[PDB]
Amino acid sequence: SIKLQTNHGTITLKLFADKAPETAANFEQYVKDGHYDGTIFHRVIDGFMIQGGGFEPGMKQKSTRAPIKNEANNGLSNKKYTIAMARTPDPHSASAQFFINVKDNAFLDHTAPTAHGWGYAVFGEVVEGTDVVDRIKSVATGSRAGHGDVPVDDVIIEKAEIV
Amino acid sequence: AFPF
Repeated sequence: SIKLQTNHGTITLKLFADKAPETAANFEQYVKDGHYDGTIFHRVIDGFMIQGGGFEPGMKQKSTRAPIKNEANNGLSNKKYTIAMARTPDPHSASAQFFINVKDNAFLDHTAPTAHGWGYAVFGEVVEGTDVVDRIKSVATGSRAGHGDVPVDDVIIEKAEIV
Repeated sequence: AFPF
């Protein structure tokens, strides 16, 4: 139901509104408010995941709304192609940034309601365009500012829309 | 910066 038109192709996402209600609603809102238009996948790590939704070209961090509670304990594993919320070490700090697993990453799953075990909340999955994710994951990257794994050439989310 |  969500379409991410990027300069590498279009990624279509299906959200799990019931299994991760607060997270799905938070994401959909950002899309609706056009917050993701013009953002990049600033952290691309082959064999791990691709993260975006927080920076504009030149690593310019956008403002966000208040954090959301962590819904990682919903029984959903960080399987290949699932989308989940990136965050601060603080479990309940997720805001606008998300990542798409490019590999089964069980280690990211909730194990306990503890600082280190809270895990990362899966709230959807790439329904169409997994090939787009497969290509993005292997693009050239390098360090910039206090960021590593930044794509040499910007991977841009031109527009995100609810369909 | 997470997940690490």
